[PDB]
Amino acid sequence: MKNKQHVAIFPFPFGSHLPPLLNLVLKLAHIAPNTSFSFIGTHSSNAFLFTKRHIPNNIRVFTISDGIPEGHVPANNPIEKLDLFLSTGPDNLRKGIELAVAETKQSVTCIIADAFVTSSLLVAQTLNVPWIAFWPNVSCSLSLYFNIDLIRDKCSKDAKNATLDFLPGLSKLRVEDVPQDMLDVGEKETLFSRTLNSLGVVLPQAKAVVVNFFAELDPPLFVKYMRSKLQSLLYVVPLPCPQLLLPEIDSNGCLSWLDSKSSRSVAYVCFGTVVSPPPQEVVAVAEALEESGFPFVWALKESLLSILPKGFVERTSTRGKVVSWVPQSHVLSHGSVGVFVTHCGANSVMESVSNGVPMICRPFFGDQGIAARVIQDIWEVGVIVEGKVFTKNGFVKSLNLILVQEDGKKIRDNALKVKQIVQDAVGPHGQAAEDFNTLVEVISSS
Ligand SMILES: O=c1c(O)c(-c2ccc(O)cc2)oc2cc(O)cc(O)c12
Repeated sequence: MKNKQHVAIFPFPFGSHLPPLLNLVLKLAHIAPNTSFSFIGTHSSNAFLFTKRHIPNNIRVFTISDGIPEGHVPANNPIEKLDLFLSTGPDNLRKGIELAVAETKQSVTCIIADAFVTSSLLVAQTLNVPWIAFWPNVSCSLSLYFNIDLIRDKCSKDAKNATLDFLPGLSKLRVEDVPQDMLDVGEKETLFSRTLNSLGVVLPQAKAVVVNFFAELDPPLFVKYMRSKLQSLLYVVPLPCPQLLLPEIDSNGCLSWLDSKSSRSVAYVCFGTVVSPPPQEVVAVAEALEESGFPFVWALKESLLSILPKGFVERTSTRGKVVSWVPQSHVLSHGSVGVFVTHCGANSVMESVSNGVPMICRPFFGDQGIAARVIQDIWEVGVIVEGKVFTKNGFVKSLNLILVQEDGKKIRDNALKVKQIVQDAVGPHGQAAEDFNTLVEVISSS
């Protein structure tokens, strides 16, 4: 019989959502070389992933609209382009299906989609194929979408530090950690926020939900709770397969620089590429780093150099590196790095915990607040920066706590324990090995 298995894949076609889904598809394509995988992105998302990159023969890339009509210039805010893409609806997605079917000469048998592309469920239902939702965000935030009314009520009535005890396994989460998007009502609501708020109804319709994380690190009650809500909950190890990686020149000599430093002595600072930090916090970060005296590597966008204190880079040049880019995977795996100062983006956190690096957290956006809370109060492998925003005195205190003080020993010890848990999780007997096989059979059975 001719193999006619054909998986269509819809990323959420924006930055941090792209590599984790390609990573998963690469793994699936390698184990099932007789199966077609059709990756459907926008021109900009395809450029982002596939420019420098060779892909296996059974992965083909197709392009659909980004929802930005020619001539339009989106405002400088991180939600507009998301709304515009989501507004293109299932018909834009079906144009992708058409291209994939025409090239492969095979009807689609299964869809894998980033959970945020909820229109792809309608597409799957129209084709009568299974819909597999992919979750590359903070694993724990899944629970929020099944409890929106309780969360809104508590956030409106209760104290800011009140705990969300109604979420099994997640009683450490607080009102103040909740994504603002899920609370906004009226004019503040966006197509993006409305889409996220529909996840409680959308996700149980998925044949399986695939979580890009380590099941062994999530609270067991949370995992049980999610299993009770979904048809199938599968964890696939988020670590990069070799084909995802693109060999890169360490232009700034980060690793060599780190080689000259003592074990667990260096602060690696990176606060993301999606929301601009308030300039006053950028200044605060610089002042604290300089005053702390600790060695540091700060990955900072070029456009922010002009707001750093005059002479800061020059005065710290003998103990710090302020650079536009670092090979973060390699930096976080370097033994010299003793703390990761982070906005708590999901992939950053994944890399930090898998390498045993404790964190100082300043969540800015989305579910970063959930991640920060899990890091501090559940895993206990870090702290939310003293003050909840970067200040010179507060950040200096957090740096000392984690890097040098005996009071930070528990956190340092916990980071090593969590690293060992991850190492055993990605092993041949971890849950994920079985869950990956389960996913493969869903695709082969479709
Ligand atoms: O996980 C999330 C995520 O990735 C993004 C995002 C925003 C802009 C981008 O360009 C790319 C992603 O927003 C979010 C907003 C939330 O309220 C909750 C979340 O969990 C996310």
